[PDB]
Amino acid sequence: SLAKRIIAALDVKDGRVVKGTNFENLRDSGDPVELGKFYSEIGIDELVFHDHTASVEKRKTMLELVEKVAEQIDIPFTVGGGIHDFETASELILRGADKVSINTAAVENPSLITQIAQTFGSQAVVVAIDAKRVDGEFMVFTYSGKKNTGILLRDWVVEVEKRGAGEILLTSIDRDGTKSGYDTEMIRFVRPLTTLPIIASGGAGKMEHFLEAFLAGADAALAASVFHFREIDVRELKEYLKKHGVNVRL
Repeated sequence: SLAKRIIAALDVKDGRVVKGTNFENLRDSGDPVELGKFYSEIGIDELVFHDHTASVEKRKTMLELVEKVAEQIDIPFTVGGGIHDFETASELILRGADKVSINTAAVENPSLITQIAQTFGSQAVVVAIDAKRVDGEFMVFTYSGKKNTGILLRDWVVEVEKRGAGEILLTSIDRDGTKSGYDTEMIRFVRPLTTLPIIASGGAGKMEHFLEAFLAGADAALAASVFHFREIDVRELKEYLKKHGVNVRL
């Protein structure tokens, strides 16, 4: 079967992991570089950094983060959060990020997808799509889930691939922040609309949820606090998935 990836997402602010971790073994349990290096060592396939830093120091903070990370880890990583134009994306890729995540900026300027892909290849462009049900239809939301765009998920997925995106990071606002499981209905809805890899995001709670997400058609599964507060062990997760027929790297 098709190759699947386990992705750890690290929400960061001022070079600090937001709300820390339970990892006692680390010298600093809130250091995103050490946490990221540890995750790569215990079998995480890729990292996603999402920065929430204040606008004045954001650019410097994200560039310093990226440089420190690229130095310490040998697995691919994505950086995102408030990337609004090409020069911001370019700086981050050149400083060490393999991929950039764009969302609000992509919705408001779809050609930003094409602009980044044109210089760094489609594989450097992750379009994050935050979606939820509104009157029985999947709608795209921008500004950290605050704005209903009125654009159907069906339409945006197709457009995103057309513009030259390499991957879709699909977050279900309906499941994000809960531990009730991935939005497998949403993943199944998106799967036949695109040839791109789909990263399942939002709702991870136990190892079985990852199996369900991969059966739904996801090419990767992303989670944060379940890994950070050690509710799921990464090595146990991969062993479990491999046992039940998922093609994960051990």
